[PDB]
Amino acid sequence: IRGWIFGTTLDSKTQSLLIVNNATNVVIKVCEFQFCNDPFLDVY
Ligand SMILES: *[C@@H]1O[C@H](CO)[C@@H](O)[C@H](O)[C@H]1NC(C)=O
Repeated sequence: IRGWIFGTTLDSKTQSLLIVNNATNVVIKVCEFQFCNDPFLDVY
């Protein structure tokens, strides 16, 4: 459980917030994300 996605439509044309949680630091980012259908991070 490595972060969250907040928004209103979870799409473009309106903004949304993204909390991702790396091994050293959290990066909160509030941009017009074109969110995918099944969002996941991808580690080696
Ligand atoms: C997480 O992000 C920071 C900066 O955004 C970066 O310095 C760090 O290396 C990243 N973590 C990993 C495991 O790559």
